[PDB]
Amino acid sequence: WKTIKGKTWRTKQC
Repeated sequence: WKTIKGKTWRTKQC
């Protein structure tokens, strides 16, 4: 997934 400002969220299926 994407990483910004040391935070997660999960958008797709890595």
